[PDB]
Amino acid sequence: GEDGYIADGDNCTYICTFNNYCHALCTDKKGDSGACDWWVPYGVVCWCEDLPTPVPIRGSGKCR
Repeated sequence: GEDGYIADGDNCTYICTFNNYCHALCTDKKGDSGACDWWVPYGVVCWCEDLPTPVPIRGSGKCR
């Protein structure tokens, strides 16, 4: 559905190093695929492709 940096119910991204890890994380959440983005405004975090709406993605503001 939507592409973006997968996050938890508290507007927080997932830290990573290898693409394999994020792909698993993204796919487990029903995404098409995932990769680890090393240079993001939040650090090294997981990016997902075609992630459904039931699953949140980083939005504007703080992570609490």
